[PDB]
Amino acid sequence: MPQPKTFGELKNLPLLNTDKPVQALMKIADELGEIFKFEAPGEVTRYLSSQRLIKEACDESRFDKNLSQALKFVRDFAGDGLFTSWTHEKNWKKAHNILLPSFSQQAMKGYHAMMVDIAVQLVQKWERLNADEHIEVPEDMTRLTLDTIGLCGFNYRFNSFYRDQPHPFITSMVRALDEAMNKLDENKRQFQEDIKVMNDLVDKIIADRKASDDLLTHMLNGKDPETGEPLDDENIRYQIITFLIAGHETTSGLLSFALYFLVKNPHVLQKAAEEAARVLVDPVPSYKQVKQLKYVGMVLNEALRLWPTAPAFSLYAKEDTVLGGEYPLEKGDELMVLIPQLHRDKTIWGDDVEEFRPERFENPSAIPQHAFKPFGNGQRACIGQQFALHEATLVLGMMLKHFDFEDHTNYELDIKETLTLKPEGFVVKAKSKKIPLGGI
Ligand code: HEM
Repeated sequence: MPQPKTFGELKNLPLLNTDKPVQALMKIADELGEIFKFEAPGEVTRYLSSQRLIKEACDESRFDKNLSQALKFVRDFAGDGLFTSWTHEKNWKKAHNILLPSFSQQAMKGYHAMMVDIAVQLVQKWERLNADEHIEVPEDMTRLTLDTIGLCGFNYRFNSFYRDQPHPFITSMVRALDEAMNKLDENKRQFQEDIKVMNDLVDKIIADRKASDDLLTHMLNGKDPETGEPLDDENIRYQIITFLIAGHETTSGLLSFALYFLVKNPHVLQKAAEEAARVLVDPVPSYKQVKQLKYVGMVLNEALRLWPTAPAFSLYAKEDTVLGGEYPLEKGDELMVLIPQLHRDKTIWGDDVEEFRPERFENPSAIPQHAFKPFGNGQRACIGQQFALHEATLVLGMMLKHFDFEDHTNYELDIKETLTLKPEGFVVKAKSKKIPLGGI
């Protein structure tokens, strides 16, 4: 098995000593191929890049989700919520069983009005810009997703479009997330009561609810079919914090990368815009109209192919096994799935992997199993997938309906890395088509 440069007792660690470790890992994957070993003090893992090896890794009888160091740091505030819990923890299966149906495609009909509420606020903000102004894309997309998850999650309004200093909860959460990633002594005091700012607000809202079909309502009314137990108030709080953590920046990034790819590819933009104009015939889009935005959905999947915004997930071997008939693994050995490399597997996608061509997704069932995994794998895959895609499709569709866009700076893609991926600095100008935008 190949391995990049080691640095004594530092091992490969110094190689991640950069702002952009995943893109660095992609270059290593370019050099070393489909699998390479990567070591740090106390650690070892194997990065997989090919559909061939990744399909085996996705076999749930053989491998299960691993809590990476990043997830263990996030667990200090996300607790035993779905995202940061072991599959074998009682609370994982319990919250999973309870929440699954509330995250189905069917369930999206119930969140649609609230999603529309925030989407309309975004579009009006842009309708109301003067000629001398431009849009900060990922910044506005993050306002949108945070507010949407807050509203659909626990019927709470962060009112991010009424501020440029975020609601104190957002500031604390963002601070906490950033601290947890930087760990990979005043920081410690700040971390502790950012945690406290988060728990305080969420606990309060839960307590107030005690004395509407959103999520929180589902969680207060849910019983796990296996045990017959409901979730306790502490876990509910962790789940709420979890939806925000896992959902806000992944989804914001997707919207940002899609708009980036659209303005860099005017022919696709025009085709996407034509669909939006034909489909979204009402001042407020309906749930069914969003489902008819087929090409918009393809644009989104092709953005996730090139830059999956949660670009790596970790697995461990349940038992001794041999990977791909050539790499023996022991129980507990770790693997990392490098999603952006998987999505550039020429043997699956053809040689033009770097090109933005949404038409690749014209026939989704033509895509081999485990070739496309922006939402992770199996029972530990993203529970928010339908929610994320419905939000992004609704919002992108509305953007395309209501504005023409100008890449006025000729933006140079600069991909910032945290827990997630984002096109940092991406800005555009939006000229309104002056089309009625209505009462929800
Ligand atoms: C485009 C947007 C999104 C992407 C690309 C994404 C990606 C992912 C990935 C890759 C995982 C697996 C992590 C791992 O295996 O360690 C995951 C898990 C999860 N995500 Fe998403 N996510 C997105 C949006 C959302 C949203 C909007 C929500 C909630 C509203 C959400 C909630 C969760 C939860 C609760 C888990 C843990 C599920 C479990 O293990 O039971 N995500 N996500």
